Amino acid sequence: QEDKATQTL
Amino acid sequence: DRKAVIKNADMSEDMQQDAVDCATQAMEKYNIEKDIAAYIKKEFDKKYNPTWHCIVGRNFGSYVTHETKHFIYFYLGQVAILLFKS
Repeated sequence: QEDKATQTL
Repeated sequence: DRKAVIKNADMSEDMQQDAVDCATQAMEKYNIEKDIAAYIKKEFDKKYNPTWHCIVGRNFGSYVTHETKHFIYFYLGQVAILLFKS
């Protein structure tokens, strides 16, 4: 299992 | 109408395209983010086995832990869609 970050602009 | 842009993916091509088609169908039916998200989540549970989670919106950040090969973050127009399995 991996960790991911997302962010709208 | 809506421009599809994959920002970040750990997911096969076929599944990626399916996520986009699925979100496109959701948006033709529903306007409320939560309802769009529910449709995608339920379809992905059904086709690719539980347990999927879906976030849809114009303004959010996230930090999530996914199963390998089960993650996509993409835009349909100005709406961002996060779909992953954990």
